[PDB]
Amino acid sequence: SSTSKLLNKVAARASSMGTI
Amino acid sequence: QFNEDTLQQRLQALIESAGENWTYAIFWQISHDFDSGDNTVILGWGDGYYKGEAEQEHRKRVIRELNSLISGDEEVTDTEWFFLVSMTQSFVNGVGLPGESFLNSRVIWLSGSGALTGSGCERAGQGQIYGLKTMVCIATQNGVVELGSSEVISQSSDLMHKVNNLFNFN
Repeated sequence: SSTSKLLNKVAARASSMGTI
Repeated sequence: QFNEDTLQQRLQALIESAGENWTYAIFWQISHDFDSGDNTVILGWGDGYYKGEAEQEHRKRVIRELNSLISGDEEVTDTEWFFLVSMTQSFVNGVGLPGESFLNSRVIWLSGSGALTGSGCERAGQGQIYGLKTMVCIATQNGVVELGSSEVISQSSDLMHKVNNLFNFN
């Protein structure tokens, strides 16, 4: 549910996001 | 044929379409490296999609989770933790589960806990610890698509069709 949408939020940007 | 924006949405369609309990899909993308001294092919996180299905550990977990939500409550399970932890991992070509897939244009289907822990791949053993029982890596020209499930899944011909329609192949 809630955490799943946030995971896909970070996922779609995690390429450019260098510090996760 | 395909591109980065289309990358993520296709991983979605693959997980949704298949009639199997797949928990997530990940696309590992290519990169190149040098040192001060050669050209190394590198596998890294290009994207992923999660579908799904101790109070010390949990409070620690929700805290990074709330820390990424402010950047752009509930309980956070093992599979979800493994999915986001995977975003920090990278694989030298021909090394580990995604690297071995890409070097030889191979599809590695690991079904069952014994297949995971006996694979000799770090990422496979780590996935099993978080409850995964099936982990797949299919080598594309665009990269490597990784599938993983808490259930035991045999390789379906229907699935290999969908994967072939949603990614690049030479």
